[PDB]
Amino acid sequence: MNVGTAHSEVNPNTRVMNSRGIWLSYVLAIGLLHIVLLSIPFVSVPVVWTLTNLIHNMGMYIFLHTVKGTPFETPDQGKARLLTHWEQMDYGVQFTASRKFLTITPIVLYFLTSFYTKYDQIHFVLNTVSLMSVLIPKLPQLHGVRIFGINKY
Amino acid sequence: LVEMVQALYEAPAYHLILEGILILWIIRLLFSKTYKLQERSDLT
Amino acid sequence: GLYKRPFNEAFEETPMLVAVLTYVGYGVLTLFGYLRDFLRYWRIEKCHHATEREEQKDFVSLYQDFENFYTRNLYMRIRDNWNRPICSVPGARVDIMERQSHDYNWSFKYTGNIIKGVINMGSYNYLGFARNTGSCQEAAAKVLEEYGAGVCSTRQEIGNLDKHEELEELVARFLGVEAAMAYGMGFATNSMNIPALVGKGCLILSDELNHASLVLGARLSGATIRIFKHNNMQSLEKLLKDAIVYGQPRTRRPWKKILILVEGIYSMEGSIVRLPEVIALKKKYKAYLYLDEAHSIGALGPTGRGVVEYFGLDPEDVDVMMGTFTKSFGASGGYIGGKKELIDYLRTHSHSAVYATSLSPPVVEQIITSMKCIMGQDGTSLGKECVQQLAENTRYFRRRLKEMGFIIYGNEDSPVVPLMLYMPAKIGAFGREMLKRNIGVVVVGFPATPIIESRARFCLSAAHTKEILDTALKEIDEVGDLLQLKYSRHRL
Amino acid sequence: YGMGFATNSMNIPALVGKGCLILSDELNHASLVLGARLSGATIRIFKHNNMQSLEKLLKDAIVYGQPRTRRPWKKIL
Repeated sequence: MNVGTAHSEVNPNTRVMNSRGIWLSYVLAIGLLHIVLLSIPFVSVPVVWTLTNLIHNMGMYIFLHTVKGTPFETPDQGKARLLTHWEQMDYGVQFTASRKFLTITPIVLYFLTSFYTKYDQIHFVLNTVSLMSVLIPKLPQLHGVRIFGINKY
Repeated sequence: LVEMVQALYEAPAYHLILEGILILWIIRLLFSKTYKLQERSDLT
Repeated sequence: GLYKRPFNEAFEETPMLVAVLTYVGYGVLTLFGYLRDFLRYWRIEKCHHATEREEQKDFVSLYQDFENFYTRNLYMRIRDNWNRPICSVPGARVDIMERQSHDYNWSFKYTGNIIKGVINMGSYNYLGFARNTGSCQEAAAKVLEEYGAGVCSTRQEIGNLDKHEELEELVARFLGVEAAMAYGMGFATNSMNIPALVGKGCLILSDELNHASLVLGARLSGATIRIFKHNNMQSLEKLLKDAIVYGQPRTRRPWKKILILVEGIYSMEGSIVRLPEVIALKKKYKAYLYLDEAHSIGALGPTGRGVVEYFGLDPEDVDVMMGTFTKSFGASGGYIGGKKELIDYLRTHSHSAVYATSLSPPVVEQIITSMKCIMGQDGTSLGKECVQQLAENTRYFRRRLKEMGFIIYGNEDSPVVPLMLYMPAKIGAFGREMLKRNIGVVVVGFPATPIIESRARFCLSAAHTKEILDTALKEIDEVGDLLQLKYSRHRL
Repeated sequence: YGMGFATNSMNIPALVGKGCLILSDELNHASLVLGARLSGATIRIFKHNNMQSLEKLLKDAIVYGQPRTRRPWKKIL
C-alpha cells in the first residue's frame, strides 16, 4: 500500500528494528541457520560454528551496510537514497537499544564459536577478521563515509 | 565449569587479551547511556 | 480538563507467535523478490513492464529500481483488492464490475458479468446521503439546469457567485462559528491554507497519524515540524514545555507561533482525539489549535455538529475548524471556519482563493440541501433518524464483533471499525474471500501501517439495516473461522 | 560625594542590577571591582587595552545571551 495511508512517518524503515517480536525472530533465525548447518553430515562441529559465524556476519553486512535506500517510495523526497540501513536506523541517533543489541550479538556469537572451535589459529583468524568486518562500520565515527569511493553512488 | 576453565587455560595469550578487550567493549556499549544526535552546525 | 461521559478505547497487543509468523512471511517474500529481480535483470524471464523509448535510452534512468521493489514483488501479487470499479450509486448496496487477470495481476481484462448487490463497507457515506433519487438530487438537477456545471474563473475574479456566499453563511450557522469559507477540494484546503497561517520561525506540532494533506501543508510552509505520539498528552505537554523553554534550535529565540494540528476521528486507527485535554494544554501554554473534522463532522454528536458537540465543548475554543463535505454530506468540497478576522485574512491570502477555480454550483446546492436536512430546517424528521441509526449500528456492530473474538481498535463510538489481520497473505485472502461472499471491504498493508499491524477497515452507515449487519456479521464469523483471525485473549 | 572610593562602590549598584552585564578591564581599581561585585550583574574581564578582546566579548554577549537561559541582556556596561 501507499506510504502514509495509516501513519505520518516519511520513512517506516527506520522503525522496523524497534517493532514487537523482531529481536526474538532474529534470534530464532540464527538458531535455525545453526540447525540447518548441523544437518550436514560430513561437516564437523568446530567448522559448523565457523560457518555459522561467517554466514551470519556476511548476511548481516550485506543487509545492514551494503544495500542503501528504501524498498518503497517515500514522501520525504529521497532523504536516504545514499544512506545505508544502519545509517537510516532511528534517524541517525547513534545509540539505541536496537543498535546496542545488533552490535552486541555478533560478539556473543564470536565468544561461543571461539569456545567451540577449540581455539584453533586458522579458525581464530577467520572469525576475528569477520568480526572486525562487521564491527568496524558500527562505530559512530564511521557514519556516511565510503573508503576509496565504494558504494557512494 | 572445570573443563571450560581448562580449555580457556589452553588458549594463547593474545586470544584472551582480545576476548577481554571485547568484553570491555560490551560493557562500554551497555553503559553508554549518552545518546548522541550526530549533527554538525555553526552560526552564519 | 474532564470528561462528562466515559472515554472507552481498547488497543490490544499482538500475540508474540503471530508477530514471529508475520516476520517469517515477510522474510520469505523479500527473498523471493530478490530472486525474481535477479531473474528479470538477466533476461532469463521476460519482464511485463513498459520500457523507455529507444531515442531516450542514453538518458539517465527516470526511476530508481529499488524504490519500486515493494510494488512489483508484493503489491502486484494482491493488486486485485484495490481499484475495484463500480457502476452504481455507492449506497448500502453497490454494483462492482468484474475483472479477471491471466498474468498474475499484471494486466486486467473486464469480463461482461457484473456483480450486483454487494454489501458496501468501503464507501464513506456515514449518514446515507448518497442517493440517486431524493430531494437533494432534484434540487441539484434544477441548479444544474440553471447555472450549468462548473465555473470558469476564480473567486477573486468574476468567478464568485451568490450560491457560494449562501453556502458560506449556512456553514457558519451550522458549525456555530462566526464565519466560514468553502473550497473545492478537501486536500487542497489543508495544502493551501496551512502555509498561509504559519510561516518560517513558527512551530507546528503534529500527531503521529495525521493525514497526508496536513503533513504536506506543514511541509510547504517553512515552519519546524515536531511529531508527538498518538493521543499521548504527556508527549504533547513535554513538547510544548521544551518548545517554549529552549526556543529555536540554531539561535535560541522565542517562537513566533505554535500551531497544533489534530483530527477529530482517525480513520485507520479508529480513535477519537482527547479534545478536552488538548484544549486545556493549548490554553495553559498559549498555542493555537487546528482541528480537522473530515470524519467527525457528520458522524459524531447528538445532532451532528462534530467532535465539539460530542464532547459538549465550546466551538470558540478551537482556533481553526477544518472540514470536508465528501464523507458525510455526500458532495465534494471542503471548508474552514473561525473568527471573522481569520476568514477575511484567508479570503485575501489563500492560495485557492487567488489561483484555483471555485466550486461547481450543483455541488453547493447538494451540500445546502443535505445540511438543511441535517439541521432540520425543512422540518422532516430525517435529521434525527439518520444520526440515531448510525449510533445504533456502530454500537451493535462493534459489540457483536468484539464478542466473536476478533481484535478491534479505537473508541466504542467511532463509526470506523478496523479489524486486524496481522499477516501479509491474510490481507489478500480476506479481501478475496469477502468479495466472494458479496461483501466489499478495504485492506491495508506494511508500507501504510506498522509492519506487524495489517488491518481491514469497515465504514458503517445509517443506510445499513439490522438484516444487512446480521448478514455481514455471520459472513465475517465464517471467514474468521476459515482464516483463523480471532487473536483475542480476553474474549473467544 | 564625600569619598572617591564610595562614589564607585555606592553608585555602580544603582545603575546596574541583576540580569545585566559588566565588562571590566584587567587593571580596574578596587573600588570599581567592589562596586561591580555588590550589584548582581555578571562580570566578564577583557584584556588590558585589547580592543580585539572587547569586541569579541561584546559580540558573544549580544549573540549568546545569558548563560543559564539564553535571553537578551537588559544592559551592557
